[PDB]
Amino acid sequence: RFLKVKNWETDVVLTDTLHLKSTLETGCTEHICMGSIMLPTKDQLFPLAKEFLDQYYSSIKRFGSKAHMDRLEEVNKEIESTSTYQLKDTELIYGAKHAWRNASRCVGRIQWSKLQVFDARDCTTAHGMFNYICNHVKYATNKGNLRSAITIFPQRTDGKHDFRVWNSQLIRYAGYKQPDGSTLGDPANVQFTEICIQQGWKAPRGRFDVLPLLLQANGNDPELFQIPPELVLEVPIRHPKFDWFKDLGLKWYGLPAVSNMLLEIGGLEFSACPFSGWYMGTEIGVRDCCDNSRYNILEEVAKKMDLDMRKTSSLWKDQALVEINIAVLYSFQSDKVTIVDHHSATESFIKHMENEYRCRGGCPADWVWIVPPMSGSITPVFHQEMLNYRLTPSFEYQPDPWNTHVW
Amino acid sequence: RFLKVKNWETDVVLTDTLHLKSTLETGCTEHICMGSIMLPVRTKDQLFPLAKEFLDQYYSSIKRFGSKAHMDRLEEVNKEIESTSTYQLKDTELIYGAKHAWRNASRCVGRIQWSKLQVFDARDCTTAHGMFNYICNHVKYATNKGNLRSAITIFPQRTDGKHDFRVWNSQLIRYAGYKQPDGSTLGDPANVQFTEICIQQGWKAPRGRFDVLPLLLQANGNDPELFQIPPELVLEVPIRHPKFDWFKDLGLKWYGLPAVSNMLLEIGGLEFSACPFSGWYMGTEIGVRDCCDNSRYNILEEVAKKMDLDMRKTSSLWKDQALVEINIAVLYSFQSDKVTIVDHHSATESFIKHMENEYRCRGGCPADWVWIVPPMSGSITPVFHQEMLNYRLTPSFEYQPDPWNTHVWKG
Ligand code: HEM
Ligand code: HEM
Ligand SMILES: Cc1cc(N)nc(COc2cccc(OCCCN)c2)c1
Ligand SMILES: Cc1cc(N)nc(COc2cccc(OCCCN)c2)c1
Ligand SMILES: C[C@H](O)[C@H](O)[C@H]1CNc2nc(N)[nH]c(=O)c2N1
Ligand SMILES: C[C@H](O)[C@H](O)[C@H]1CNc2nc(N)[nH]c(=O)c2N1
Ligand SMILES: [Zn+2]
Repeated sequence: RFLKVKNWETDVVLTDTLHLKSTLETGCTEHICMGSIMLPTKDQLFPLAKEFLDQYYSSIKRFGSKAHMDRLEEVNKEIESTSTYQLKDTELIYGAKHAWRNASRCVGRIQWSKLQVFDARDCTTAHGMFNYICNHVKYATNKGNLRSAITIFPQRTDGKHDFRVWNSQLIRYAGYKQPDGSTLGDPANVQFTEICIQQGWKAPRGRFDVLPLLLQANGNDPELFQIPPELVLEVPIRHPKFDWFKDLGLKWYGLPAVSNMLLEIGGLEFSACPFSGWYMGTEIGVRDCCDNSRYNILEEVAKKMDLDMRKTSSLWKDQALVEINIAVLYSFQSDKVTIVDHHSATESFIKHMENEYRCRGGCPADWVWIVPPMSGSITPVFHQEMLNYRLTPSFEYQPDPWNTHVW
Repeated sequence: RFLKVKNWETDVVLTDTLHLKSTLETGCTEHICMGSIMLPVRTKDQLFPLAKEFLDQYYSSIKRFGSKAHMDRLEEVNKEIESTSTYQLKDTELIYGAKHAWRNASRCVGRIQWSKLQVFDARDCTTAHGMFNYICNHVKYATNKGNLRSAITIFPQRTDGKHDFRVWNSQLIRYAGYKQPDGSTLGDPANVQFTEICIQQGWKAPRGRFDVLPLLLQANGNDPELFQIPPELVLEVPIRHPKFDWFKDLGLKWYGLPAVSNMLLEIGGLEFSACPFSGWYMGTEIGVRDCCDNSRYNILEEVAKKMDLDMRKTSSLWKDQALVEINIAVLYSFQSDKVTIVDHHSATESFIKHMENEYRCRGGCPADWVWIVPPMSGSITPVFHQEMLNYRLTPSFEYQPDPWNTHVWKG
């Protein structure tokens, strides 16, 4: 019932009790582990509310108090009458920060308690959504000194009036099929780009076209808005020793902002909850730049470096990968845009894990996602056993809207 | 039931049905995933079902399921169990069993090779001296002057758990580690505890940085005995770099033969507690883990120093740069000495082709992502983007307690 995790580099053993509070399921059974799979009424709602409020009143050291009982009563009354309830500001803020705290795939959680929460529950139209989002972008960007933020649109009602941001991240590059057979821009975004074109977007058809936002209010048809170009901070990618690197013409955006997830707090579902922090370098340099299905630049870099590309065993891919990653970090640092390297981020996460075990009795973590996509075992997280389980409040995946929406 | 896995780079989707034959537990439940946890005397009552499951698999593999030969063998084994409480495998069954334990090893990236395994049947062995001779022969055969051949040697099975055959070494070839009074370590820090046992048992330690450890061998539940492997049988590779001439002066070398000796082979309910097996290295096992783990030879600093990298901040990626150079050196050295080695790109590419073949012909391939993905350059190998299913099939290799923790000393 009480589970141990061991770090194999330091011999440190921690005991997890927090997992006994887990509510959602993992995908795994006693016969099969699905650890590497990417995507595995009134009656239900009051239990979920009580569970949340119980944890909230516990957190402010007021469990079993008058105010605790009074709120449980109030929310009970409200669900009985209206079939839903509204969070107090304090509850919403606590809930958002805890969804981040519980995000088992996030290495950056040492930061969880410093999250600026923008309450957009008063929003009613797509134009309002656009206004809130520009404000979030500008606040979070802060001229390169990035601050973590989330903007929370109105909660699901009957599911026919959902707020959604159709974009997967607030800031991303277009992707286009070429008559050439190849792909121009970001190949991950071809489908969404086509939907944008279909909804009317005049596509520039370049390599780094920032996508417009496709916003849906109150379950209405989504509408198009261009983020003011002056609010989208981008960084030209250059290398501190290779003068030719800049001639590749690469750049990336400074603000990582996930917009397609669902925030569940005390049974309530917030289907539009864009959130942002700052990048870990490998996200851009390993994944964005080097994935086969992404910008896929390894061959070009290796050629300019004049590496022996004859045989895999010269490790030319590995050498080119490291240099691309050096260039990403150097370019962000030179332009003074917050970025963390994988060594510093994983060291921080180990400290955070130790804090959470000491202070909460555990930390759900998904090793498959926490370990960086390069140089795994020279980071301390590689040697750290982790237990993965689902706690609420939480961020969840949800179906892409174009499959769900009735026009 | 059907389970689908997706490759996120190629969009290829595979369907697993083989998981339906899984038996042993994973450690996970619907409430917790234990996928990154490293370590998650029978009754005749349990034994016959296990024997029968095995013999049914074996007889199906030779296209004789339900034949007279299959039935007679079931009968013969059943009678042996009720009369002697155990049974003996035929040579053919032992070979099939050992190959399949490798085929079923979900943490092994090298499984494309599973059908090419030389099986040495050491079930007639009775003494520690006998064990030493068997292991020397295995080492010489497998080494084959650098043209490495996979092999396993199988000592007598467990009887009552009081007469176990065991190789106390975790691997047949490993370097000693010595803790100094000032707290520093000479040699391999992973092997300090075991080195101390060897010394205690009477080994004369040369006390250098690369001393090949003696074998400590237990036959039939007796106290283990020390033996030195003839040095001429121990193939080693000096590590040098193709461009950096100062690399050789680090004084590094590694042995060519990776040979695991501390695992337990289960076939048809029988337990082979001494079953050393060997293949050839993937470069990262030496260049990433052995050379660069903080708790191993830990050479990253010295290498980056000699490369004159900016070491004042981690964000220069000096560790990553030195890491690649060290791995280049290991592959270069082995290749130059004509000692079999595979790089992590080649190995993972071959693993994906193997995995796809297994899905098509066998209905699945249990694989542990956490172990399959190499410890450097993860996402530029094809396994990183491959969804995998992890489950336990028998025959299998299993961990077992270290024998120094369980052995009853005779004196
Ligand atoms: C402050 C700096 C932050 C860093 C350095 C960071 C780091 C990361 C990284 C590297 C990942 C894996 C991303 C990938 O490989 O695609 C991740 C996942 C995630 N992070 Fe963060 N994070 C940060 C802030 C945040 C914030 C502010 C939130 C929410 C309030 C958050 C919630 C998540 C979630 C839910 C995931 C998993 C999402 C998914 O499954 O796709 N993180 N984080
Ligand atoms: C032929 C060349 C082979 C290569 C390149 C290879 C590759 C690997 C690698 C890289 C690992 C992970 C090692 C680690 O991180 O400690 C591994 C694990 C393993 N392989 Fe192999 N393998 C080979 C042959 C074999 C053979 C011959 C067997 C047994 C017959 C085998 C069974 C295993 C098992 C059971 C594990 C899990 C080990 C453990 O849990 O400690 N492999 N393989
Ligand atoms: C807030 C934040 C900061 C940061 N440095 N990185 C991230 C990236 O997190 C995500 C969020 C959503 C999706 C994602 O990619 C993989 C999921 C594809 N199905 C990755 C998010
Ligand atoms: C046969 C074989 C070939 C090859 N290339 N690599 C292996 C390594 O497998 C092992 C065996 C024993 C232990 C291990 O990892 C844990 C380290 C504890 N000594 C990993 C085995
Ligand atoms: C199949 C596998 O689950 C998939 O490639 C995962 C592996 N680990 C990851 N880790 C992070 N941080 N981000 C990812 O997108 C992935 N992809
Ligand atoms: C804690 C974690 O399970 C542990 O460090 C694992 C991770 N992946 C590994 N992968 C391989 N091949 N070998 C290992 O020893 C490990 N160690
Ligand atoms: Zn699992």
